[PDB]
Amino acid sequence: SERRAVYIGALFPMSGGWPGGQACQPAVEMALEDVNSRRDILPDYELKLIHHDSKCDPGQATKYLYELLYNDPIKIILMPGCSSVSTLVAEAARMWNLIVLSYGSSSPALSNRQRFPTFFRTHPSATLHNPTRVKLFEKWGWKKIATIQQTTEVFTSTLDDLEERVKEAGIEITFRQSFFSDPAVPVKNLKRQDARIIVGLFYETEARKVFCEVYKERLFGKKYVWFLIGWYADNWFKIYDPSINCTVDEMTEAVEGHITTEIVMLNPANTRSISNMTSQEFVEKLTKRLKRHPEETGGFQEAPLAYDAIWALALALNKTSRLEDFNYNNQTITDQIYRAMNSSSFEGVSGHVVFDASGSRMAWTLIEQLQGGSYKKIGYYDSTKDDLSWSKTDKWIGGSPPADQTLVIKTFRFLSQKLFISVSVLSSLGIVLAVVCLSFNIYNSHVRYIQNSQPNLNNLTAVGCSLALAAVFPLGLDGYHIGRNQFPFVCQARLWLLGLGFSLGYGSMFTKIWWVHTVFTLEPWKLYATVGLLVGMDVLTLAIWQIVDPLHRTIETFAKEEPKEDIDVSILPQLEHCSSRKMNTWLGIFYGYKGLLLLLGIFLAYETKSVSTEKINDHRAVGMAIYNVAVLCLITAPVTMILSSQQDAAFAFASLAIVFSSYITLVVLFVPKMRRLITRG
Amino acid sequence: PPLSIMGLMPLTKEVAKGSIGRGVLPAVELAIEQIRNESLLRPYFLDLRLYDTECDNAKGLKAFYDAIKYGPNHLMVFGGVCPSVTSIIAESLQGWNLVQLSFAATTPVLADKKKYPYFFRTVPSDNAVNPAILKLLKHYQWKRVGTLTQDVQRFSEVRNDLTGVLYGEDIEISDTESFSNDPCTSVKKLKGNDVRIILGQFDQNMAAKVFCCAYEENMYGSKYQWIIPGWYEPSWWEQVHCLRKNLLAAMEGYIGVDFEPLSSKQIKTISGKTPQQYEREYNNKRSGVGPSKFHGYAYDGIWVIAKTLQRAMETLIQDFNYTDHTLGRIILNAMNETNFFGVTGQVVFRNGERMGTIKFTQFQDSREVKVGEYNAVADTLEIINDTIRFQGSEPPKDKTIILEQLRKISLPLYSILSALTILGMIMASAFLFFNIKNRNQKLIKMSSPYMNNLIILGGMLSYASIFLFGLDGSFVSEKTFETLCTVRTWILTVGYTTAFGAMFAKTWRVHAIFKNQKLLVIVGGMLLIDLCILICWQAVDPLRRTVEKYSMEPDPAGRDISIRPLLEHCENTHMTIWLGIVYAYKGLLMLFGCFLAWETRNVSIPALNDSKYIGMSVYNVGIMCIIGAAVSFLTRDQPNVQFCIVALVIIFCSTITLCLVFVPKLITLRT
Ligand SMILES: CCCCCCCC/C=C\CCCCCCCCCC(=O)OC[C@H](COP(=O)([O-])OCC[N+](C)(C)C)OC(=O)CCCCCCC/C=C\CCCCCCCC
Ligand SMILES: CCCCC/C=C\C/C=C\C/C=C\C/C=C\CCCC(=O)OC[C@H](COP(=O)(O)OCCN)OC(=O)CCCCCCC/C=C\CCCCCCCC
Ligand SMILES: CC(C)CCC[C@@H](C)[C@H]1CC[C@H]2[C@@H]3CC=C4C[C@@H](O)CC[C@]4(C)[C@H]3CC[C@]12C
Ligand SMILES: CC(C)CCC[C@@H](C)[C@H]1CC[C@H]2[C@@H]3CC=C4C[C@@H](O)CC[C@]4(C)[C@H]3CC[C@]12C
Ligand SMILES: CC(C)CCC[C@@H](C)[C@H]1CC[C@H]2[C@@H]3CC=C4C[C@@H](O)CC[C@]4(C)[C@H]3CC[C@]12C
Ligand SMILES: CC(C)CCC[C@@H](C)[C@H]1CC[C@H]2[C@@H]3CC=C4C[C@@H](O)CC[C@]4(C)[C@H]3CC[C@]12C
Ligand SMILES: CC(C)CCC[C@@H](C)[C@H]1CC[C@H]2[C@@H]3CC=C4C[C@@H](O)CC[C@]4(C)[C@H]3CC[C@]12C
Ligand SMILES: CC(C)CCC[C@@H](C)[C@H]1CC[C@H]2[C@@H]3CC=C4C[C@@H](O)CC[C@]4(C)[C@H]3CC[C@]12C
Ligand SMILES: CC(C)CCC[C@@H](C)[C@H]1CC[C@H]2[C@@H]3CC=C4C[C@@H](O)CC[C@]4(C)[C@H]3CC[C@]12C
Ligand SMILES: CC(C)CCC[C@@H](C)[C@H]1CC[C@H]2[C@@H]3CC=C4C[C@@H](O)CC[C@]4(C)[C@H]3CC[C@]12C
Ligand SMILES: CC(C)CCC[C@@H](C)[C@H]1CC[C@H]2[C@@H]3CC=C4C[C@@H](O)CC[C@]4(C)[C@H]3CC[C@]12C
Ligand SMILES: CC(C)CCC[C@@H](C)[C@H]1CC[C@H]2[C@@H]3CC=C4C[C@@H](O)CC[C@]4(C)[C@H]3CC[C@]12C
Ligand SMILES: *[C@@H]1O[C@H](CO)[C@@H](O)[C@H](O)[C@H]1NC(C)=O
Ligand SMILES: *[C@@H]1O[C@H](CO)[C@@H](O)[C@H](O)[C@H]1NC(C)=O
Ligand SMILES: *[C@@H]1O[C@H](CO)[C@@H](O)[C@H](O)[C@H]1NC(C)=O
Ligand SMILES: *[C@@H]1O[C@H](CO)[C@@H](O)[C@H](O)[C@H]1NC(C)=O
Ligand SMILES: [Ca+2]
Repeated sequence: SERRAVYIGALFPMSGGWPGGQACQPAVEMALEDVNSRRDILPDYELKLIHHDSKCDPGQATKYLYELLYNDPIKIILMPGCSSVSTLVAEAARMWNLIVLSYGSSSPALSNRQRFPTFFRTHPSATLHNPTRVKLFEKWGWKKIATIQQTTEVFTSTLDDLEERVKEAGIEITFRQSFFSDPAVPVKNLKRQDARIIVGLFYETEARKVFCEVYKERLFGKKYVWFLIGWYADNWFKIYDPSINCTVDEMTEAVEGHITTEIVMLNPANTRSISNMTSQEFVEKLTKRLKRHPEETGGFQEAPLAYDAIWALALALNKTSRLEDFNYNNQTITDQIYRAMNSSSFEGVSGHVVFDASGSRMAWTLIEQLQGGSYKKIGYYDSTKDDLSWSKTDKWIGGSPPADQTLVIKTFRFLSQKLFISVSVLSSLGIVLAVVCLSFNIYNSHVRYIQNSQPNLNNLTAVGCSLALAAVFPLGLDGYHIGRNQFPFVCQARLWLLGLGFSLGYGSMFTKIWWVHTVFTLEPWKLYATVGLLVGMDVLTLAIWQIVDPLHRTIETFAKEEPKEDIDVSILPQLEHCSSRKMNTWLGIFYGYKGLLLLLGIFLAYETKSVSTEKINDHRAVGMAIYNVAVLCLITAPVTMILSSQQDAAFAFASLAIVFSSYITLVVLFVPKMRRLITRG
Repeated sequence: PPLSIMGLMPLTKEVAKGSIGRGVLPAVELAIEQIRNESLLRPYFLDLRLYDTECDNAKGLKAFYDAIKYGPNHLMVFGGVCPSVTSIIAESLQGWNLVQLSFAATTPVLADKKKYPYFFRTVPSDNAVNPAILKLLKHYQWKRVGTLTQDVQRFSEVRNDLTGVLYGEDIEISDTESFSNDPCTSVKKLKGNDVRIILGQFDQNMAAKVFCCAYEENMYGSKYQWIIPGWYEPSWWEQVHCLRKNLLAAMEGYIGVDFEPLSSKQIKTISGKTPQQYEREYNNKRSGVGPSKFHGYAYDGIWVIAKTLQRAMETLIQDFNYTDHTLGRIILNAMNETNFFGVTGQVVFRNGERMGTIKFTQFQDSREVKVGEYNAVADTLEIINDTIRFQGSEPPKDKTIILEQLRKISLPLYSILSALTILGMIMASAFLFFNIKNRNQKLIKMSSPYMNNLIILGGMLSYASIFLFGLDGSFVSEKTFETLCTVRTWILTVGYTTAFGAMFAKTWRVHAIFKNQKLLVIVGGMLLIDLCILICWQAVDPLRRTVEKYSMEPDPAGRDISIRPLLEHCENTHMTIWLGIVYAYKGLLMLFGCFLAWETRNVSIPALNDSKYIGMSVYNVGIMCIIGAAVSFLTRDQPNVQFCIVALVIIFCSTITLCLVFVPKLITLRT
C-alpha cells in the first residue's frame, strides 16, 4: 500500500581507463523508470539510486564508498563499474552484509568465492573466451597451440585458465611467450619455433605493433592461424599510427583472415525482453537520452549489461520481498537476497541472464573473421549448453582450415623392379649353365683327359659359382618383397650364400695354383685338405660374425625432399639396410683377408704361367680365370661401400660383378675341356 | 588541546602477525611519554589512538572507516604492517588529506609516489638490499652471479629491481631462474652455466629445499657462495620434515642480507639516549612480550611525527577536519624535511623511502654472525675484516680460470732415446766403413755391396727420422714445426723406401734366379713411386699443425685450477686417406717380400752370399713395422709412451736388420 524507498549504491566510471558510466548512468536511470512504473514487479517498494563518480580509481572510489556506507539512507546493494573498484568493494562488502552487483567488471580474479563471498556480475569473465576457443580447436582438429600474451594480470589469468581448459580436452600448449611493450623477440621465437595455431592476448595498441612485426616476419598466410580478442574497433589495423613503420596495406595483408571472439552484449534475435523492449528500440531510446553521439559516449556496448543488472536486482528483490528493515548487521536478508540472485534466470535485452556457481554470467560468444578488410560473423557459441551455431560463411585458402602441424610422410626407397627382374633372370640362366657343366664333368670322370685334371676341384668350383649366382636373389630383394619381419633371415642368407660361394669357388682355384707352385719347387690328400682348411677358416670367421654381431634391419634417414605444387607436408625418404652394429670393422677384416688371398693367387698364377704339369692339366686356364675374378672383385669391392646410398646403382654393381665373375669362371674352365671331349670323342 | 594520531596496526593474538603489533607497543609508549615529559609539543599533547586491522582487508577498511567516523579528527595516519591493508589505506589517504608514516610495510610497491603520494616509511623497502649487495660485489670483485627467484610478486619485485640496480655497472647476470615448488631443476640449470656466486630470493620454506638442492649438486664448500635473505627465523635449519647434518654442511658459508635493527654507533640520538640505552630501556619495558625487529622503527616513527608537528606549528590545528588541504600539504612538507639521528641511525627520507642501513651476516658452524654492514646514505660498505671465514684461502672466484696448457714430451726420455739413436748411427757408420774398406775382397764382393750400402743409408735416414718425430713442438716455434713435420715425413719415407727396396730387390732376384744393374732400377722405381706420392701429398694439401683439446679431466690441487691438456698433432685435412694409402702400399710390399723370403730361404746362390740372413732381416722389418704402426695409431693421445714405443720399434728394427746383414761378414773377415 505504501511505497517505501529502497536505495541502490552505484559507482559509475565517468572517466578513466574505462569511462563506461557515460552511457551506464542513463541505462540504469531508464531501467528504474521501467521497474518503478510496472506495478507487478515491486508494488510495495520503490527503487532509487544514489550514485557517485568513481573515475575508475580505487583511491578516489574509497572516499565515495565511505560516503555511501556511513550516510543514510541505508543502501541494500552496491554496483561497481570498473574492475579495480569492483574488487575493492567486493572484498570490503562482507563486513556490512551487502551484495555487490557489477556490470562491467571482466577481470577473471573476481570469480574467487573465498575473497568475494557476495559478488555477482552481469559481464562474463574474460575466461569465457576459452571454452569457445577450445571448441573451435576441436572443430578443426588442432592440438598444437602456442600462446603469445602481453604482461598484464587479466591476460595472464586468462592463459593460466586456458592451460587447464586445454588439458581436459587433450591439447598441448607447446610454446608460450610474453612481452611488456615490444613484441619483436616473442614473434621471432614463434617464427623460429614453427607455431601454427597462435593465440594472442594483447591490447589494440600492442596489437598493431605485433601484427606489423608479424608482417615483417611473414607469420601470416596459409599455414599460420591467429586467434585474437574481438572488442577492438572495426578498423584498428587501418588506424594511423606513427609508432609503426609497416604501412596500411601491409597490415591489411597481415591481419586478414584471423579469427576473433567477443561476448554478445546484445541479443542478435528480434525477441522481446521482460521490459517489453527490443534491442533496436532500447538503443534508440538510449541514444535519445544520451547527450552526445553513441560513438563518443563511453561504455555504449555495455549499457544492456547495466539494464539487465537492474532488472536482475529487481527480480531478486521481488522474489525475496521485509526489505523495509535492512540493517548492516543482519546477515539473514543478505543470504536471502543472495539465494534470490544465485537462482536468477530471465530473458533481458542482452539475452538469457543466468549466473554460474561463482557469480559470473554465462552468455553467448560471437566468433568473427576478417574477410576483405572487414569483419564477417562466422558463428556463435553457447558454453552452457555447449552448442555451436555455424553459418558456413568462413573462408580458408585451400578451402579447408590450415593444419596444426606438418605431417612427415615417411616414404621408402625401393630398388627398381625391372632391374631386379632382369638381373634375376640372368642369374638363373647362369645357374642353369653351372648345372650343365657340373653334370658334364661328373659324367665323364672315367675318361683319361678329365682324369688328369683334378675333377673334384673343378666340381667344387662349379658348385661355388652356382652358389654365388644364387646369392643374387636375396641380395636384390628389399622391404618391397620381404616386409619387416622375415628380413633378418634374408640378410643371413645373403651373407652365408655369398661367403660360402666365394669360399668354394675361389678355394678350389687357389688350391690348384698353390699345389702346382709347390710342386714346381701331387697326391690328393693334401689337395683336399687345403680346400678344407680354407673353407673352414671362412666358416669360422662367418660364424664369429654371426654369434658376436648378428645382422638386422636398420633404417637410414635422409633430408626432407619436399614436393612442390602441393600441400605443406614434407616427404621424408628412408633407405632400408641391414648391417651389424660395427659392420665396417667386421667386413673390413674379411675384405682384407680375401684381398690378400686374391693378390697372392694372382702372383702365384703368374709365377706358374709357363710351367706344365700333367696331374693338373687345366691349370693355365685357371690362371686366366683368377685375374678376371680378382679384378672384378676389387673393382666391385669398395664401390659398393662408396655407393651405400643410391641402392639401385649399388645393387647393379654388386650383382653384375657376381654374374660376370661366375659366367667367366664357368666358361674359361669348362668350355675348352668340353670341346676337346666333343671333337675327339 | 589534544593532537590525535590514527594508528592502525594488528593487535589481536589470533592473527599471526600480532607479534608485530604488540611487540612495538612498548617502544611507542617509550617515545610518547618522553614527548610528554620534555614538553616538545606544548601546549599541545600527543594522543595516539590505536586501531586494529587484524591483517584482513575487509576488517582493516572497516576499522579505518570507524576511526574516521566515530573518532576525533586525527591529524596523521601512523602504522600499517601487512601490505594489503597499508596499500588500500595509503592509496585512499589523499581523500581525507591525511599523511601516513609506516614502520613495518616492506613492499616496494609503496615507492610509487604517483599512486601513494602521502605514504612515508621509516623502515627500508625490501629492494634496499640491492644497492647494498651491489657494493659487496664491488668489494670482492664478483662480476658473474646468477639469480634464483621464487615465483611470487614479493620476491619477483626484488629480482626485477636487481636488474635496474646492476645496470650501468660491470656486473653480468650469467643465469636467471625462477621457481615455485621444486628449486632443484633451477639449481642444475644454474650449475650448467658454471656459476659460483648465486643470489637467491625466496621465503623460509623454499630456503631449505634450495639449500638441499645446492647440496646435491655440490653447490657448496670452497668455490660456491650463496647470498640469500636474512629475515629468517633463528635456528630455521632445524625444521622437522633431506638429511640434517648434510643440511648443516651445505648451509655453511652462505651470506644473508637484512636490514639493521638498531644503529651500531654509540652516539647520542635526538632524544639524548644512545641506541644501547634505548635497547636496554625497551628490553626492560617489554618484560613479558617477546621482541620484534621493528621496535626501534616504531620509536623514531613517533619522533618522525613529533618533530614534524613542531615544524607544522612553525608554519602556522584543532581546526583540522579532513577537508583541510593546505594543512595536509604543510604537514607533508614538514615530514619530508625530516633529518635527524634516531635509534635506527640517521633518519632521512628520499622520495618517502628511509635511507638506512643494511646488515650482512654469515653462517658459522652453528649460527649466523655479523660480518659487515652497508650505509646507503654514504653508499659505503664496511666489512668486519676478520670474522668472515672462507673454506679456501681467498674468496671464491666467479668464473672458471681454465689455462689451456700444452702437453709436452718428456725431456729425459727424448734425450735417452736420442743418445741411443746416435749410438746406433755410429754403429751404422762403422758398418758402412767396414763394407767400403773390404770391397776389393771376394767374400764381400759376392753379396751385392751397393744394395748393402743402400741398406745402411736407409737405417741412417730412419735414425734421423727418429730424431725428428719427437720434437714435441714445444722446443721449436710454430712455422718451424710445420716445416719440420714435412721434413720428417720426407726423411722417414725415403729412409724406409731405400732400406727396404734393397732387401726386396735382393730376395726378388734370388727367387727369379732360382725359378729359372737391374736391382738399382728396382729400387729406383720404388723411390720414384714414393717421390710422386710425397710430391702429390705436398702440393695438393700440405700437412699443418692442429691442436686437440681433451676432456678437462685433471684438478692437481685443492684450488679451482682446471687445465685442458692441449696436445699437438701435425695432420692433413683428409690425412686418413693419405695415411691409409701409404700404409697399404708399403704393407702389401712387405707381405710380398716376406712370402718371397719364405719361398727362397732354402736356395743357395753364391752370387748372393747373404740371402738367408736377409730373410730374417725382412721378417724383422715386417713385424716391427706392423707393431709400430698399430701401437702408434692406437696411442695418439699419449705423446710420451707413443714416442717411446715408436722410437724403440724403429731403433730395434733398423739395428737388428743391419746387424743381421753385416755381422757374419765381419765375424768371418776378422778371423
Ligand atoms: C692392422 C694395421 C695395419 C698396419 C700396416 C703397417 C704398415 C707400415 C708400413 C710402412 C711404415 C713406414 C711408412 C712411413 C710413412 C708415414 C710417415 C708420416 C710421418 C708424419 O708426418 O707424422 C704423422 C703422424 C702424426 O701423429 P703424431 O702422434 O701427432 O706425431 C707427432 C708426435 N709429437 C710428439 C711431435 C706430438 O705420425 C705418424 O705417422 C706415426 C708413424 C709411426 C712410425 C711407423 C713405423 C716405422 C717402422 C720401421 C721404420 C723402417 C726401418 C727401416 C729398416 C732399415 C734397414 C737397415
Ligand atoms: C682390398 C680391398 C677390397 C678386397 C675385397 C674383394 C672382394 C670381396 C671378397 C670376398 C667377399 C665374400 C663374401 C661377402 C661377405 C659379406 C656379404 C655382405 C652382406 C650383405 O648382405 O650385403 C651387405 C650390404 C647391405 O647394404 P644395402 O642395405 O644397401 O643392400 C640392400 C640392396 N638392396 O651390401 C653390400 O655390402 C654389397 C654386397 C657385397 C658384394 C661384394 C662384391 C663381391 C663380388 C663378386 C663375388 C665373386 C664370386 C666368386 C665366384 C668364384 C668362382 C670361381
Ligand atoms: C691370409 C693368408 C696369408 C692365409 C693363407 C693361409 C694358407 C697359407 C694356408 C691355408 C691352407 C693351408 C694348407 C692346408 C693343407 C695343407 C696340407 C698339410 O698336409 C700341409 C699343410 C698345408 C699344405 C697347408 C699350408 C698352409 C695353407 C696353404
Ligand atoms: C691375414 C688377415 C687376418 C689380415 C687382415 C688385416 C686386417 C685386420 C686389416 C686390413 C684392413 C684394416 C681395416 C682398415 C679400415 C678399417 C675401417 C675403420 O673404420 C675401422 C678399422 C678397419 C675395419 C681396419 C681394421 C683392420 C683391417 C681389417
Ligand atoms: C700386391 C699385388 C699388387 C702384387 C702383384 C704384383 C704384380 C703387379 C707383379 C707380380 C709378378 C710381376 C711380374 C713378374 C715378371 C714379369 C716379367 C717381366 O719380364 C716383366 C714384368 C713382369 C710382367 C712383372 C709385372 C708385375 C707383376 C705382375
Ligand atoms: C685397385 C688396383 C690397384 C688393382 C689392379 C690389380 C692389377 C695388379 C691386376 C689387374 C689386371 C691384371 C692383369 C690382367 C691381365 C694380365 C695379362 C696376363 O697375361 C699377364 C698378367 C696381367 C698383366 C695381369 C697382371 C695383374 C693386373 C695388372
Ligand atoms: C747399438 C749397439 C747395440 C750396437 C752394437 C753392435 C755390436 C753387437 C757388434 C759390434 C762389434 C761386434 C763384435 C766384433 C768382434 C767380435 C769378436 C768375435 O770373436 C765374436 C763376436 C764379436 C764379439 C762381435 C759381436 C757383435 C759386436 C759386439
Ligand atoms: C698396391 C701396391 C702395393 C702395389 C705396388 C706394385 C709394386 C709392387 C710394383 C710396381 C712396380 C713394380 C716393379 C717394376 C719393375 C720390375 C722389373 C722386373 O724385372 C722385376 C719386377 C719389378 C722390380 C717390379 C716389382 C713390383 C713393383 C715394385
Ligand atoms: C702373405 C704372407 C704373410 C703369407 C705367408 C704365409 C706363410 C706363413 C705360409 C706360406 C707357406 C706355409 C708353409 C707351407 C708348408 C708347410 C709344411 C707343413 O708341414 C707345416 C706348415 C708349413 C711350414 C707352412 C707354414 C705357413 C707358411 C710358411
Ligand atoms: C721386442 C720384440 C717384440 C721383437 C721381436 C722381433 C721378432 C719378430 C724377430 C726376432 C728374431 C726373429 C727370428 C730370427 C730367426 C728365425 C728363424 C727362422 O728360421 C724363422 C724366422 C725366425 C723365427 C725369425 C722371426 C722373427 C723374429 C722372432
Ligand atoms: C704382417 C706380419 C704379421 C706378417 C708376418 C707373418 C709371420 C708371423 C710369419 C712369416 C714367416 C713365418 C715363419 C717362417 C719360418 C718358420 C720356421 C719354421 O720352422 C717355424 C715357423 C716359422 C718361424 C714361421 C713363423 C711365422 C712367420 C714368422
Ligand atoms: C739390440 C739387439 C736386438 C741386437 C742383437 C744382435 C744379435 C742379433 C747378434 C749378436 C751376436 C750375433 C751372433 C754372433 C755369432 C754368429 C755366428 C755366425 O756364424 C752366425 C751368426 C751369429 C749366430 C750371430 C747372429 C746375430 C747375433 C745373435
Ligand atoms: C514478482 O513476484 C510475484 C510473487 O510471486 C510473482 O507472481 C511475479 O511473477 C514476480 N514478477 C516477475 C516479473 O516474475
Ligand atoms: C536481522 O537480525 C537482527 C538480529 O538477529 C534482528 O533483530 C532483526 O529483526 C533481523 N531483521 C529481520 C528483518 O528479521
Ligand atoms: C546456488 O546456491 C547453492 C547453495 O550453495 C549452490 O549449491 C548452487 O550451485 C547455486 N547456484 C548455482 C547456479 O550455482
Ligand atoms: C622532498 O624533499 C626532497 C629533497 O629535500 C625533494 O627532492 C622532494 O621533491 C620533496 N618532495 C616533495 C616536496 O613532495
Ligand atoms: Ca568486433
